[PDB]
Amino acid sequence: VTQTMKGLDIQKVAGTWYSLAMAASDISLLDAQSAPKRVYVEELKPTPEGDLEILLQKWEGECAQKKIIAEKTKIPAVFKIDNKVLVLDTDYKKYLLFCMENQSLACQCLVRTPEVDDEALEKFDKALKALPMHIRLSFNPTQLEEQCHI
Amino acid sequence: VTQTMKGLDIQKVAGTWYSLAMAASDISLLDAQSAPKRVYVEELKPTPEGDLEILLQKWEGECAQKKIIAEKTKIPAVFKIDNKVLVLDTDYKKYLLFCMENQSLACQCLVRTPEVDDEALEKFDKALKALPMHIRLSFNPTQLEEQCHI
Ligand SMILES: CCCCCCCCCC(=O)O
Ligand SMILES: CCCCCCCCCC(=O)O
Repeated sequence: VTQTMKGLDIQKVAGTWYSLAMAASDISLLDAQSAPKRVYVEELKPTPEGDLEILLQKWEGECAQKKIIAEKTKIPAVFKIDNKVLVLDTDYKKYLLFCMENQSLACQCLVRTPEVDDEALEKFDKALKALPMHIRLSFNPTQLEEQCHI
Repeated sequence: VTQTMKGLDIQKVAGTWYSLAMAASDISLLDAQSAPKRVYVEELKPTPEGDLEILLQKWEGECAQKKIIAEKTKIPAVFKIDNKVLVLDTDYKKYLLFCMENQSLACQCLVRTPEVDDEALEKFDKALKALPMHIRLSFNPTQLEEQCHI
């Protein structure tokens, strides 16, 4: 994965996000509701010290609320977990594209509102032309308003 | 779905095909190995009377061989089953794009050889820009040579 947000302002990505689309390099990373990289983002909480708290949801027969922290690195756009989180692109107000790397790649197109942003899905597809994705999912506005996008 | 192969020669699509990519309007149509529209095409056998026998595989804990017939209609590119099969495009020698319609849409990019044809995946993505797909899958060359793409 050869794409990062130059000049990322991590502060400016705080608050509410929607997992509108997901892609991964193996079907099994996303295929089931229980699939390991099937995580829904609720909110991004950047610490004062420039780390990133992630509020998400994960189905494990329960939609479970889950709080994790991604530690800063020397590169503004890359963070470590427990496995790396890369930020590709964000306009801060509407969309944010990110990938998680073990290679067992998974990327999402986050958006601010429970709507289908065709502009943001274009960029996300463009950012994935380069990657070896074998499963892509997207969620309708109804499903975006529910726990675990049921 | 507003795209059909004008001037389809059904005879010329006979024989060996690979289900390289799949897309559907709901995740549940493709998400599991047991998902209803998760069918792998083996061979296409057009009858003398212009019908289409489909040899496929479907996982139901067994990869099961399955023989079905799609009856001709007034339109060369549309066939009925038991639910319609539409043929979008084929160059006969390398690729064939088709959709199945109940609307619960599912489409595949079939290819002749167990290889990743980037040209055919482009056309297939172009034919799906128009459709309300929420799950896309693709299979590597190894998986194409196995029962049920395991
Ligand atoms: C910059 C936004 C990153 C979103 C982070 C999602 C990471 C989930 C990790 C996990 O699978 O437990
Ligand atoms: C023209 C090629 C069409 C392929 C047909 C695949 C239909 C499978 C129907 C079913 O789900 O049982």
